[PDB]
Amino acid sequence: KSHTICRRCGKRSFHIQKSTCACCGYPAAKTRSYNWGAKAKRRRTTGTGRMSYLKKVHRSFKNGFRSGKPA
Amino acid sequence: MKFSRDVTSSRRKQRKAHFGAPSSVRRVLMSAPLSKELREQYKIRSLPVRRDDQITVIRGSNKGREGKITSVYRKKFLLLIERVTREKANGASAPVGIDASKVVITKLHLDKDRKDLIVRKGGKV
Amino acid sequence: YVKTWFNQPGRKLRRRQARQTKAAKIAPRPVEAIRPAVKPPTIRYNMKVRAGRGFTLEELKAAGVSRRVASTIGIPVDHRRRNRSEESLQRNVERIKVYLAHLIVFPRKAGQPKKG
Amino acid sequence: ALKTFELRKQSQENLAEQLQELRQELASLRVQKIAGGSGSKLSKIKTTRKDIARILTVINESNRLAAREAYKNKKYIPLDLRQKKTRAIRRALTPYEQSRKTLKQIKKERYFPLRKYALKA
Amino acid sequence: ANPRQRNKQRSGKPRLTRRNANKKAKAKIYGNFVIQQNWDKHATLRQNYARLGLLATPNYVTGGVEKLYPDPTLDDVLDKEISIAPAKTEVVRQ
Amino acid sequence: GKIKNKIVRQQQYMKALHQKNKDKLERRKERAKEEEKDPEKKRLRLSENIPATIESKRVYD
RNA sequence: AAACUUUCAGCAACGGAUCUCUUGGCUCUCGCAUCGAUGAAGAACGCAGCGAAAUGCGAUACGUAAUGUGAAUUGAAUCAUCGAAUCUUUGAACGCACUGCGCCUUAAGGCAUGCCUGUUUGAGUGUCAU
RNA sequence: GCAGAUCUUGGUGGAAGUAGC
RNA sequence: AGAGCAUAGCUGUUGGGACCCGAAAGAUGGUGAGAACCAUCUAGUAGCUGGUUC
RNA sequence: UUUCAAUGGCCCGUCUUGAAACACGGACCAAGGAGUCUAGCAUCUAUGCGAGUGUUUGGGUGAUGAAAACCCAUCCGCGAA
RNA sequence: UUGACCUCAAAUCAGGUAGGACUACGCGCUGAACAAUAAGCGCAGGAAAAGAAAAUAACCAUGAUUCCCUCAGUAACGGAGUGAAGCGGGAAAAGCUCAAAUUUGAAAUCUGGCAACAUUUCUUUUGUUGUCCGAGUUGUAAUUUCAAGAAGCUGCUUUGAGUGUAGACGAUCGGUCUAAGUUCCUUGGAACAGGACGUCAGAGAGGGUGAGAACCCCGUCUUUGGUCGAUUGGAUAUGCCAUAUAAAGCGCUUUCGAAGAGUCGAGUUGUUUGCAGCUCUAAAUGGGUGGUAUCAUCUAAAGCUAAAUAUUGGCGAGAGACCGAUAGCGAACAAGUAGAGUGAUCGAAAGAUGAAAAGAACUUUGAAAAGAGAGUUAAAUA
Ligand SMILES: [Zn+2]
Repeated sequence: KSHTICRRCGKRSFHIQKSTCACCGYPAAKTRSYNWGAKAKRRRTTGTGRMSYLKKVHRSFKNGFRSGKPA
Repeated sequence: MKFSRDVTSSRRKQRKAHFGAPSSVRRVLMSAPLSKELREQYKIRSLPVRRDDQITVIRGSNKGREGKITSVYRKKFLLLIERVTREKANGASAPVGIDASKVVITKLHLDKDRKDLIVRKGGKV
Repeated sequence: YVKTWFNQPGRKLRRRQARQTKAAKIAPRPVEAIRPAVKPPTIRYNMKVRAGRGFTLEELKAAGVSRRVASTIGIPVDHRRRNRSEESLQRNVERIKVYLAHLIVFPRKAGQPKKG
Repeated sequence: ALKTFELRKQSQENLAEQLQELRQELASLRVQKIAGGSGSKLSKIKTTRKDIARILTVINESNRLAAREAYKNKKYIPLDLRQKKTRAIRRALTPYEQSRKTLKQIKKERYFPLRKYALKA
Repeated sequence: ANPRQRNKQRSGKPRLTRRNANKKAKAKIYGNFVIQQNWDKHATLRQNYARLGLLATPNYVTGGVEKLYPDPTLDDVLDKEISIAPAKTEVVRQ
Repeated sequence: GKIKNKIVRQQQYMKALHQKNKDKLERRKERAKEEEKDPEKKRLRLSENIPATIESKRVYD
């Protein structure tokens, strides 16, 4: 078992000896990504998760991110 | 013909909108025509169906049957009417659903909201 | 790499709406500025008269319009071009003067302090 | 259930043990229901959960409004009281400093503004 | 098809529909009140300028104009003065 | 009905069908034991539960 | 003869073609401009209905408030709108390791790094004035 | 517009209730 | 004492993956531990092989 | 249509070479499956106009579907002088 | 000893900012095979970049940039191939800011703290006024940018970075307003079909409903608009203030007129004339680039800038002579899922009962799975 669970992506691709994930490059700040891996990119890009905040941003754009309360 | 480009005549999009509507939209989707007496007295052609409404079945096998609306099953676009049922194998009476457009309202379940709605659609109470 | 033109009718309509949107913002004044009349710079076309960029400072001075107010009434200024012949000077001074003959300039409000 | 509109018409420390009593009630009812309960039991679980949610909403809204009043017309306020539109929107030039002009530009627009005119055909 | 678009399809949340699609619609006039009062919201901007007695362009037009009906010396330029020009229509007179 | 996946909805049907058979079998086995213990119960069930036929449920004229 | 073999036909299996369908794809066009240290994208763990190999939500856990619509789900809502609140552990991830191990102040507040403007406290055999 | 491409996908045969476990 | 220009169809021909299919290049970027493995350039190819529908 | 009698009658496709033969491909059935699109050039034919010819880069315009149809200012391509 | 200044520091001091993600379309640094390509790396926005000539030309001259058509598959390079540009026609048009000259009869300039006063898409946002400190003379304002301009003189024409109110015209968001058969006969499980008689149409789009529905329902047309919520655009009109002892344009000159250096350029090496390294290194009617083979044109080594343009991503929308479940996205359903691999990665198959579950009660055989009598349905040859 040369790989364990990654603290960032949660996959069993964290090389124990090198302490580097082969999926996301943890603990590097920039997530691992390659343009030749188009299929790999679409498997973990924006949209494959909750987008809990991004949906809120899209919802609030129409009224202009307004605040306050109605009269 | 439609001329607004804000309304789609696509069958794919119209079927998707009807069969994926929320319950607020489904409330207006299941509307029934008022009877002639109610039509000339409330100045309204049709209204959304509500529980305890007194209706008459106009089409289908149960044509002519009267009764109150016991429940408005919005998840199936069906109406449940009192004593309009079907016998099962074990003897229990399974209620029969009738589309809201196939019934006519003969007596309204008037409340404060319905009266305001009536005068909202140009209707004298 | 192929450049298709399926948006050719769409671009025609989009530019027309920009003209109407501009005219909605500036209601009574033309959607274009007045361009001078110049001669193309070659022996093949020097007999043609086409539209220039703006009027030279010597053209504006002769017609009576200062270069600071010319832009305010829709008269472009070309500091680069010059009048090498008296014909170009006369062709474009008259163009300015005819423009000023057909121009209604609406007055603006001015602040007049009460004291001196 | 409880009405939100008359819940805001109560004192702050009154809402404290009302939340406390509601929390023990939910915990006690859950202890009752895990040993056997009817379908109505989970109905009052739903109502008491929303009632606790309504209770905590009033406490947080009242505290938030108090903080806003205490920090009114103060140069620096906590981040939770500050606006949250978009990181870029917060970094942008404000309309006041967007409209700042030099005295050279002020004189140009004071004496030679873009006139309103029309061309007769 | 995109995972973002698949994500919002699988959701039970409604889409942020906006209805702004109405072509053939021309911008309404603000600015001059006299122009707005006499403007024809159906006619094009060239047809409205011509009807109002105004010039939509002080230069040439870069195509053919619409024909709806079958119609039936430096001293004397820098020193001459042109006495304005007549107002063809009532709108220009206002 | 609720499941628009063909494989899942027939997996759910097979699960429910097996559950229905088990409870019916248990009720039948326990009914046989009590009716064996008291033959009068078997007489009551047979007399009361006569299978229906179209001749028996023919509309009245 | 019978059997077997073969052929043909009927019925029954097997199989899933054809036809018809279609809340899907694909393509074109049009409008718009909106992520993040005020913690994003992504990951994990929970919640409650479940059929999840789906969805929604975050210990206020199908969400709460407000504006509605107005009687269901299958002031109601597994509803719409949406300006207020809440939003677990993570992750650029930030007290150190990566859940332990810590520090300071009053369970809470906190405690990453670089850089910019300012504030305060110091040092210098720095240059000068007394 | 198919009979072939040691064609692609799926379905089904004889071998054969044989080799065998 | 000009006969051309434009469009359409047909046929031929030259390029584009160019009738379909069939040999490994090589290079770039990674994974695992010299060699191996993965993904894109790349429809890089077969002077040929097989097939090519009333 | 099944069968019988009399007469005849080889297994197709490819490749080979003189035709072969031979060697290749073919267990069966269904579905899918191979000269296409585009840019040039030349030929022929049709059509419009003709010493001319070509509206659609673009502008105008299109009240109901407006990516269509309709109209053409200045250039320009080819041809001819 | 103290103080001023400089320098080095420190602080859980106050106030800010950077990282990461997405990259269809920007712009950079790179870089193979075979193309200035893929891949790698860096940086952005709603567009980016470019941009107001150290530009063309040789004419009767043009006049920032960008994009389209044309030039033109031309010149040129090198026969093949590579392959522009000036002109011309269109789309859109908008211009400017500094450095370099003394405010010198007055640092006229700015950040921050504190205190009041307002203001808000907003108790969340923005400022204003006062005071103190700091920045700054090793230079912050006004003035000037070569198209000029400064300083004088001159008599013409000009002038608000203010704050209210009202109405109108626009934009956005959320409510609200809506014509006419379910009449008769026949078939059918069902009428939405057929036949008869009607009705409405600025509505005969589409969808739903037990079979082909303008009139049963949602809608569609009116709507390129009436009527209410709230937000905000530019103007108009009218008050109240207006620090004008001020600030501008155009006349005139017996007075002046600053213009960007390890840069241009020269030599030599690579990449591709550009760029870069290296050695050297300027000028003031100078310098750059062209036509002469003297003339023409431009004014670099500092900066900003909307529109026309691009857009496989994102937020929506409308379509289609497209595909119709071995097709069309890998994915019409569970789909980047199940599953495979230490991992990078790879990756499916799988749609349809009926109008309605009315999903087969009950009796009976069997250990059970199930069978058989029955029963539902218009049909279980659903
Ligand atoms: Zn990882």
